Amino acid sequence: CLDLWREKNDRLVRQAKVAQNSGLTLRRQQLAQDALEGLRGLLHSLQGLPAAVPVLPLELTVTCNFIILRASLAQGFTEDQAQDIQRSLERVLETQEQGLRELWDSVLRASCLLPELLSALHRLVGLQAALWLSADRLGDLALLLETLNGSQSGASKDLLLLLKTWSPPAEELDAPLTLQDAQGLKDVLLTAFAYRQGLQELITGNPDKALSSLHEAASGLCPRPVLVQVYTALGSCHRKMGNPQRALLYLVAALKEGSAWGPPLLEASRLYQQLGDTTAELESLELLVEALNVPAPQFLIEVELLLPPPDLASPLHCGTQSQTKHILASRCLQTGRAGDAAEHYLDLLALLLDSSEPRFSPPPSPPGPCMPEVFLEAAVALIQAGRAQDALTLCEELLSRTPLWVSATHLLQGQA
Amino acid sequence: ICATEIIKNQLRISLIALTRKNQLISFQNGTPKNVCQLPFGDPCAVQLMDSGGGNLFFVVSFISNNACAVWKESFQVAAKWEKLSLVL
Amino acid sequence: RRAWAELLAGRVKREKYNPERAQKLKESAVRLLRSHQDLNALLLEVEGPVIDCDSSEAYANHSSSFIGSALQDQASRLGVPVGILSAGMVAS
Repeated sequence: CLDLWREKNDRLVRQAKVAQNSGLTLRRQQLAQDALEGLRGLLHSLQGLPAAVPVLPLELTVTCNFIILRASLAQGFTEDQAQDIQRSLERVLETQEQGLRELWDSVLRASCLLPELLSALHRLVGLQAALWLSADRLGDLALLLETLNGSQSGASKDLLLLLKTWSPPAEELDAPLTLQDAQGLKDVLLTAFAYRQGLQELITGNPDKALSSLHEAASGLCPRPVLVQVYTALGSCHRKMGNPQRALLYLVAALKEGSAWGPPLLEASRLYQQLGDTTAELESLELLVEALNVPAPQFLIEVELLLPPPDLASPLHCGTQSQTKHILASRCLQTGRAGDAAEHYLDLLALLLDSSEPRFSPPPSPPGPCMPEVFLEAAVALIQAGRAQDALTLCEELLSRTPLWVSATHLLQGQA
Repeated sequence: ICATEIIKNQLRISLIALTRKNQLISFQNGTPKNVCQLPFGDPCAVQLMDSGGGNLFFVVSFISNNACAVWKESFQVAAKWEKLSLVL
Repeated sequence: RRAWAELLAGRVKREKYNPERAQKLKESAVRLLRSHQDLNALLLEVEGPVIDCDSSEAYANHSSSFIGSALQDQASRLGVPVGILSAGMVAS
């Protein structure tokens, strides 16, 4: 019977890998979702027996494959998988209740009794820690890994020491297959955690602690999109320290290795603003405008799972062509090239109003300046250019479509 | 039981079982294949409905006065009625 | 309405970049990041407070191979390619 279940497991793993390598956008997802429901059913068949010491090695391996494949396809975790892990652990305990923390404590004591399933448990710890690192539970993560290693390592409240100290136990001998293994997960953990620690310390204003963790990103698994982002992040660090020539190094490296050169050209615009190189700043933003016109996953836990979405305050925030064309025209108008600024503003405003047919140009939300303020900046640029009739038409249009902005409308209408 | 064949003195039965754990199982020579998971708790009995060309259903009753019709071919819930004083 | 007709802009709507335009863009971006680059400032940042005299250390010798190894050492420290050090020092 274990024979058949094991075979089924192996078959499905191999099917998944085949879809991973080969296949179209459609056929890939087809075979994946097929293997997925195979694994579900197998889980349920195994979940239909009492305990079974010899089954757990599979159950844990299979739930691992299930979680991995589920998460990979969804391109994110959920809490369903938390409860899947909870179920498997309840099962491990039932062999020999409250919450994940006590469960794990009792489970890892029951592992120091030496049931030979550690190569799965450690994998499962990897997966648990991936959930808690996506859901920001870093204190409980620390506690789990402290319990895993000697609790003598209790004061080591650094994760990025515990995660290195954490040793997967075997070479993973002839057991059931897997889409991933303890080390292949630990190596994603170290890089994702260190990357996140780095970005937090940067935004929080310690670009002296950052450089340590942002080099620990590149010294271990680092898919090349993870390295581009590590380099923009170091450009930011050095600009904040007052070393613009070193920041330029890392941003040039990010330009070269990346197919994603938004976050570096933005860091460059901020750098030329810091120095005063305003012509260069406006050229870097022109190139960013041109860069945001131009635009695959794996059935396996990558590192682009365990990153957050960027904050607005982060160096890795890039807006839309529209948001950034406004930054260009704003930053052009403050500098005093009203002609260029006005040209940019009309090519902005047409993109927002004349756009009914094409895909809708991105519109600023609460953080973004209100539409009428944009009409006002446009009319001001127009006036500075000496395009008074066009400023009049703008203001007339605004008032025809619809306070301070009205009084100001009349003001600019006058100056026109 | 669904079917009985006789290879030698021994013999070979395809038999459906169901469990405390809300599961429905197929067997061929005691080879478990095609497990389903039932919605409701504490199933009681199962009967078989033919209903045309190949649309064979196992109709499961429960002590909870409710009942499922799961496919054969794909051990997979097709309907889940409730309160069901009786089933025929 | 005449106001609108005068406002109605044109080369506003633009779509996708030919994949050679992406490389041209990135080329011009790296060109720009290096043009505003300076080595003197780098030597003041990484090393604490440039001529052949700097790399050769106070008129030691004038041997071509010796000066080559000095440029290698300097470039190893700064993480800059040896070419750009050579260029900067020679132009100075």
